[PDB]
Amino acid sequence: GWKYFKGNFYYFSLIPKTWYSAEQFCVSRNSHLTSVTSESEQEFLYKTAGGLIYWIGLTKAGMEGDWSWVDDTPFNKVQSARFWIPGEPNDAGNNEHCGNIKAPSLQAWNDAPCDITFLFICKRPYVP
Ligand SMILES: CO[C@H]1O[C@H](CO)[C@@H](O)[C@H](O)[C@H]1NC(C)=O
Ligand SMILES: [Ca+2]
Repeated sequence: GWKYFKGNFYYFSLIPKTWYSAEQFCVSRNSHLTSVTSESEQEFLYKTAGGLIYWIGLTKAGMEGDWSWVDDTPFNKVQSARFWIPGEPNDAGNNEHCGNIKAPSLQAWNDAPCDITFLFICKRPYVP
């Protein structure tokens, strides 16, 4: 049940997993938890999510706790600012080092604890 959008296939899971178990599942299917690199991709993702919470490829990297994409897409702090829910990321309990799609809006992302289980979204490139 992979959905096709702009050169990539996407898997919206039916089973919830911790952030890392999710990523491992994605990697087992030749994919990664999804990156988000445009307004149109964000829109495709939150709309397809239909108001449910899905882990995406957001996770912390380096000593500074900068956000990064697990698929190694460079994280663009400037261009991604409009994608977080107002007030996020907020590192609640100093233990929110992974990110999910939460609100059905362009401002969709929340940081949550990595060990919480949620549905998840894998992204796999199509290579002709
Ligand atoms: C009450 O905390 C929840 O909502 C806040 C924003 O109010 C979020 O910042 C926070 O991450 C989220 N917690 C979880 C576990 O998802
Ligand atoms: Ca948060």
